[PDB]
Amino acid sequence: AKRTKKVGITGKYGVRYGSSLRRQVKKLEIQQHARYDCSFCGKKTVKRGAAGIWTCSCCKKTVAGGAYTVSTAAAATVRSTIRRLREMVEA
Amino acid sequence: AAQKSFRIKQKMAKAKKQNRPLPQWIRLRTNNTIRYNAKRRNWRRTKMNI
Amino acid sequence: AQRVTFRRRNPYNTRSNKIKVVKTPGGILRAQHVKKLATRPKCGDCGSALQGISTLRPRQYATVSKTHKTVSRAYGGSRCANCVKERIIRAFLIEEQKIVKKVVKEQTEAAK
Amino acid sequence: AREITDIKQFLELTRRADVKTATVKINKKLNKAGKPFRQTKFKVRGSSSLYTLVINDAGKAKKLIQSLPPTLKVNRL
Amino acid sequence: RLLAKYRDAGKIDKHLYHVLYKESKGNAFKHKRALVEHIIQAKADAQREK
Amino acid sequence: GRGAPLAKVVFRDPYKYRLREEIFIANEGVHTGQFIYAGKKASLNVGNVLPLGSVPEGTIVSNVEEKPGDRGALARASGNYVIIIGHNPDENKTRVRLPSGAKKVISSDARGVIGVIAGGGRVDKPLLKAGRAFHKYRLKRNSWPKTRGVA
RNA sequence: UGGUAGUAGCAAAUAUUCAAAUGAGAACUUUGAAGACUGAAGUGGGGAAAGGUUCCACGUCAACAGCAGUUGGACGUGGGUUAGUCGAUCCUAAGAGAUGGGGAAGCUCCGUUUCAAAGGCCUGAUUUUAUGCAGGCCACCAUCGAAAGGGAAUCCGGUUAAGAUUCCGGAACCUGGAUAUGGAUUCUUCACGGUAACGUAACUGAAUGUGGAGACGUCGGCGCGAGCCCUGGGAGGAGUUAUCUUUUCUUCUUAACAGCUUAUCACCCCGGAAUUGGUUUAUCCGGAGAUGGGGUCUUAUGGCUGGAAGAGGCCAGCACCUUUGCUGGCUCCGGUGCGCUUGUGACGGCCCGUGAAAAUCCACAGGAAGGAAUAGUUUUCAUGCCAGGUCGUACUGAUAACCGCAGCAGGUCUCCAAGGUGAACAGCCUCUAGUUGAUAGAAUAAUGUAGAUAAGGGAAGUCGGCAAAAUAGAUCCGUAACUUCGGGAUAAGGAUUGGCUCUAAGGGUCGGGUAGUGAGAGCCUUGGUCAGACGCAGCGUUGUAGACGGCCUUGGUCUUGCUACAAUUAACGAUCAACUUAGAACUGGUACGGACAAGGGGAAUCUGACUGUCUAAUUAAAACAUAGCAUUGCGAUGGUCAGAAAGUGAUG
Repeated sequence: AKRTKKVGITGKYGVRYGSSLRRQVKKLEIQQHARYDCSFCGKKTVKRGAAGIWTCSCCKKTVAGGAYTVSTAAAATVRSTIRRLREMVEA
Repeated sequence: AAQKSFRIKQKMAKAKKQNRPLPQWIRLRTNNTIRYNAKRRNWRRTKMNI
Repeated sequence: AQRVTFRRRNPYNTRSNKIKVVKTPGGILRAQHVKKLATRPKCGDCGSALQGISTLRPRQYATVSKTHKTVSRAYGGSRCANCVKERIIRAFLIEEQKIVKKVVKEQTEAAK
Repeated sequence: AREITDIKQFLELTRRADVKTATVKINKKLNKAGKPFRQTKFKVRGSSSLYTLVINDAGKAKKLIQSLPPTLKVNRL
Repeated sequence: RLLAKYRDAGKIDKHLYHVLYKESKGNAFKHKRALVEHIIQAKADAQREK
Repeated sequence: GRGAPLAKVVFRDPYKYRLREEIFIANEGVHTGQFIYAGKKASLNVGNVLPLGSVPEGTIVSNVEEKPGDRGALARASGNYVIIIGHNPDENKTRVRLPSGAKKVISSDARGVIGVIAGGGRVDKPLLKAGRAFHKYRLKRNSWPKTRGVA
C-alpha cells in the first residue's frame, strides 16, 4: 500500500530531528534520488552522484548541474539571459 | 626482533661471548683480586637495552 | 577439522596476504598464498573492457606473445571497435565537410 | 609438465642432444568400466620441461621401446 | 521458470506469459498448483470465447 | 572538500605536440564532449571563457580574475556568479557586482567563464545530524566541534 | 641489628588418585593406569611489536623456582638459524630533508622547485679515433619515508636432538646476458583467414604523443567456486557383544606449473517489434534496435590430462641379537545445502563524506631507419646455454620468554577454525590439540568472603525497595493516553509450548505413438581376416595367450528420417531429496523456553532534544558537543593567526 502517511523517505530518520527539518529534507530527497530525463539520448536515465554531478546511466554523458536537481531555477533562467544577450551580437 | 637488522645481531654476538664465568686458571695467578665475574648479564634480570 | 596457518611471515589479513586452503598430496590441509586478481584492460573512451586481450598483472605482459595483447585492427589493443568505428566516421565526414568549407568561400568571397 | 599426443614428435625429441634421460612407467588401469589393462608412459627429460607420451595400446609400446635410440639412458620402472 | 517452460512447450502464448509473469511478481498465486489451476481457468475461458 | 564539481578540459599545446589538461570549475550545464572556447573572439555560450571587455552588461559570469592572469580568483564557490553592470572603455575597466553585493571595478583584460557555478543550492538542505557535519569537516580542516569560549 | 614473630600469612582460575622406574630422599620427576579441565572469540596451531639464546642435548643441585626437588625459561659445557622464488632491497603516502638562495651576532632558521647558466639519453665520425667529435632530439630537476600500502619469480614429498616455502629428491617459474639450431616471412621485400565481433606457435619498427594496468570505500541480498561439515554404496584396521545393533570410530589424498576446454558479463551478423514484449530476490531494458537464431571474447573459477603414483595413507605376510627391510594388496564410485567460513561476478542502497600516490609493465597512433631471394632479415615463436650478490631466518608472542622493580589474577595487534542443543561466534557437553601448573595434610568452632533456601506478613527496614527476588525464548490473541503521525510497544494484559502415532500443504528429472525403412555410427554374437600385437608359462626352441580386438559379417541385434492413422486432449506416469508450517488423536504423580539461556511494568514531575564526549587512580552528569537559528569581519597591494627575522608561514 502506501506504508507511511506523510513522511515518505524521511521516515528512515524516524522520530528524531523535528518535523520541519524532516519535511525540508524530504523536499530535496524527492528531487535528489529521483530519475530525470537525459536531454540528449531522450531516456529517463539521469541519476546523480557527488553533489553537482548528473551521470546518465546509459549514454556515458555527465551534466554538471544543480546539487539536488538537474538544473536549478536560478540557473535555467541564466541561459535564457544568454539567449537574450547572444542575439544582439549579430542583430 | 625475530626479523632483525645486522647491527643488533652483531651486538647480540658480543653479548653471547661475554656471557660466561671466569676462566678457572686466573684464580691461581699472581696478584689476583678478581674472584668472580661482576658483569654477568642474564636475560631474566637485566635487559641490555640493545 | 584441520586448522591452518600462514606460510609467510606476515600475520595480517591485508590485500596481499590472502589465503586459499588446499588439500596437498600428503593428505593435509595447507594454506596457499594467492596473488591479487588481474583486471581486464579497458577502453580509455567508453570504459568497457575490450576483448581479445589476456587479463594479467602488469608485469606478466612482458612474458607473453604479442597476439595475446592485440587485436588486428587499427587501434588494436588500445580502443574498442565501436569507438574506432566512430573515429573513422567522424574523421571521414568532417574531412568531407571541410571541403564544403573550401567550396563556399571560393564563391562568397568572389560574389562580394 | 607437458603432454605429447604425437609419436613422431616424441621421436624428434629423443634425438635433440639435450635429452640425456628417459624413463618408462607401466601403470595398471581399467578400461571403460570392466577390465584391467596395461598403460605405459614414456617420459623424456628435456632441460626445461619433462615431456610425456601416454600409450594405452601396448602393441604400439613394444615397437616404440625398440624404436628408442640406444645412446639414451632409460630408467625402466 | 515454470511459466518459461510452459511457454517453451507452446502450452501458453506469450501474451498470457506476460500477464501471469507480472501477476506472479505480486502474490496472486499461493503455489505451483494454484497457478496451474489459474492457467487452465483462463485458457478454458479463451477457448470458450474462441 | 569543494561544493562545486570540477571539469577536466583538455587543450592542445600550441607550441609542442602534446595535450595539456586543465581543471576548471564546471559551470552549470556543461555536458561532457562540449567544446569550450577560451579566448577573446570566443562566442558567448555557457561554459566559454572570455575577457570581460568582450561581453555586454547583464552577463552572468563566474570564476572571474581580479588582475588579468591570476587564473580564476573571484566567484568560485557553488551557485555564485558576478554580474557585469557596466563598462568603462577609457583605460579599459569593467564594473561588476560580486556575490556579496559589493560592487567593484576591475580591468577588462581579466577573464571570466560564462554561466553560474554547478552545484547550486547545496546549503538549502539541512545537515540533520552531527555525523554528517563531521564527515563534511573531515575533508576541509580541523575546525569542528567548536567549543564555546564561555564554556 | 632487634621486640613484634616462628606469628600476619603462602585461600580467585571446579582436581586429583594408584602402581612401577631413577634416587640418600619423591604430595611435586618419568612412564603407565584412571579421573577431570580449556571445549576451536581454547589452557590449540603460526606470527607482528618486544626479548636475545630463553631453542636443543649431556651433566650437576650451592643460590633462584616466596612448600619441595633426583625437575627447570636455573647452574656448568657444547651444539643449532642454510633462500635467484619468503621478507628486507626498489616505489611513493602524510611527512622529513639537502642544493640554489634569503635571514641570523651565532648555535642555526626558512624553503624544496623554489628569482639558480642545476643533465643525461639513441643514431651517425671510426678503421690517427681511444670511442672523441659534427648534429638531431628530450627537461624532467636531489635524497629519505610504509620488514601490515604498491610489487617479477615455486610447489609437493622426505629429513634433524634443535633448521626449512631456505636443506635433499623430483617438478617448475622470473629477471639479466649471450649466442646458435629449427620454424615463419620475403621477386604481392616487412603474414594470412574471418561480412564482422576477432583468430592463428611466429609474423620489422626509432623520436614524440595518447590510452590501460598498478588503482583501490562501505553496507545489503542473489549466483558460482573452494575448503570444512553431513550422508549413501564399496574396500581395509580397531572398540563393543549379558542382550541388541547390515553396529560406533577411523583410512580412501593430490600441490605449484603446463596443454585443451568451459560459466555470467561484453560485443558482431541476419532480422524487424503495439494484439507491447524480454527479464532479476531486488524493474530495468528495446526503432540510438528487443525477444529469436547463429557466432566472437575473458578465464578467478570449474572439468579432463600431464606433474603423478614410481608420492603419501590404511592394511597383510616373510623376517629380523641389532644394523635394516623385502614381498604384496587396495587407495573406488557418488549425493545434498537459507549449512559454516572464504574468494569473486553482476547488481542495488548511502553521502553539503563519492572513498591514495609513484615506481614498474603493456598497448596503440606515428613514421625515422634498416632489410629482398642464391639470400638478407627474424631472439615481444619453439628449443638450447650461462648467472642471480648482501642481510634477517632458532624460540616464546604470554595467569612463568614482552612491559609493569618480580616466575605480578593487569596490559599488548592479527590469521585458522570441529560435532550436539540452540536463532546464534550465547551459555552448556564432547572430538583433533594441550594441560592437569597454580604450598600441602587433619579437623571442619566464632567472625568473614562467595552461592543458597525459608512458615505467615510484605518495605512496616532505610537517606532512599540499596541488595536480592519476580518477569523473561517462541507461537497466537490483545495493546491506552500523548504524538513531530515515523512512534509510543517485547506497552499493559491473557492463552499455549513435552513424548508418541499420524494427517494435509509446500519441489525436481525424464519419458508425447502404432507400420514400412536408414544408421540401431552398441553392434552383441557364429565365422574369420592378420596389428591379431603387450605380457604370462616351459625345456631361438616352437608353446603360450591372442587386448579376446582395428578390419569383413546371415540377423532375435530399449534412439528414429519420411509419410498413413488424426494425433490430440485431460496434462499425466515413473521416480527422488530437503526441511518448514498448520491440525488431530493418545499418553505422562498438570509436567513440557523442565539444565543453560533469558525484559519487571505502569501514572507523573524537574531537566538536557536525540546518537555522541570528558575529569585515565573518588565527579559520566542536567556539563561539553550537536544539527538548527542568529550575529560580526573580509573582494586578497585583503579578514583571522604564526615568526627572532626573511627574497618567510597556516586557512589556501
